[PDB]
Amino acid sequence: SRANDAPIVLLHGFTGWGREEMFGFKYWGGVRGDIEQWLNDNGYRTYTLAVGPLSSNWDRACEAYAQLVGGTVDYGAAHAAKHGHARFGRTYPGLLPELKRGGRIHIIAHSQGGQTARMLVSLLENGSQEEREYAKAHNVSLSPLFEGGHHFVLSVTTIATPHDGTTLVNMVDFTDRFFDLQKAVLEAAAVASNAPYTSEIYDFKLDQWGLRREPGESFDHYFERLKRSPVWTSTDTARYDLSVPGAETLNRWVKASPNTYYLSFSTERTYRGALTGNYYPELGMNAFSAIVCAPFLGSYRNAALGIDSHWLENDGIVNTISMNGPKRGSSDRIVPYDGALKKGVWNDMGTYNVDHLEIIGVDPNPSFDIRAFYLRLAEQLASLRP
Ligand SMILES: [Ca+2]
Ligand SMILES: [Zn+2]
Repeated sequence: SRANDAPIVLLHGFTGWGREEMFGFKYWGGVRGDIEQWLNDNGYRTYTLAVGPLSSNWDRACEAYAQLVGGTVDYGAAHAAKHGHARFGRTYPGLLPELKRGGRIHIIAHSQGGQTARMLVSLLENGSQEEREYAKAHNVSLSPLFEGGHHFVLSVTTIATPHDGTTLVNMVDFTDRFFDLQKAVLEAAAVASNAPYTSEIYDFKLDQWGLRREPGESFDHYFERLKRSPVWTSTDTARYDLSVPGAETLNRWVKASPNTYYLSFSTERTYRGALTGNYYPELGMNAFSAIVCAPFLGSYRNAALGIDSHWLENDGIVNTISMNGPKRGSSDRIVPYDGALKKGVWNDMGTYNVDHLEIIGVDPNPSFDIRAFYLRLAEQLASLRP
């Protein structure tokens, strides 16, 4: 039975868009339907966040915060000075004013969304010593996000998240293939990358970098510009955080809060080869991953990064070993789900035979009951003792 009434908040990874974007084709549900709607229809109040898909987890966390409580995104004076982009971003009305009145939320996060959710909790609870000290040094104002003390988040659930990074970023032509992946997802949503679209469709929300697709500019042409831009070449990027070294850097400061439940779901869609330790894409994996990404993930090793035979099982995008929780440079703990969910520790909820895009319904999989998956999850989150 239900032990809390906290609303659920959905949070995408390095692709993702708002419910009004992509002509209403939902990131959360894809070709299968509308997950937020399934949850709301079953009495589990649910919202969707949309943040910069290519931006750093820091930027995304500041965006999520302003998107949740309202106001103008503030990336911090220290951060903005360090990386050379605007301090202030777009303005939001505020999804959940109940939060500033003492409410809480469950965050369900897919892929890189799981890093963002963790970082948001870390900032909400502890703030940033670097931002606090900078503000005191320069006597500039400070966003409450950097002060600490917020109890907004009852739980965080990560699904197929690269807590320890993905070796996908180490591919020789990663840059071109990463943006081909963006185009494959567009295509899955019946949007072409070579059309000179004049209206919005997919906002990458790069306000801070002053970057935006021009009207009549195709996503092909736009992505070529993004490739050469600071959101691809700087350390303040999704690209860096997604890497094994970048993920560990994140892990060294983004820790589990003892006041928060953490759930993780892992994914695999591979088989192990015969005379090799390599892993290979299963029948049914989304075609782009099976052809472009999975062979590399299931065979790439790297001694300096500690990428060995345990890293080869994957879901087409992320190595499965990375998903149960942060471990590289992390003080967080992970325990197998044993029927009772515990605060302040990663509860490994199991591994599912579902690839990176199938789990959100963006690629079909008739044998996967995606409705039941998310309904069972919502039920578990509602049972959490406040
Ligand atoms: Ca499939
Ligand atoms: Zn930034």
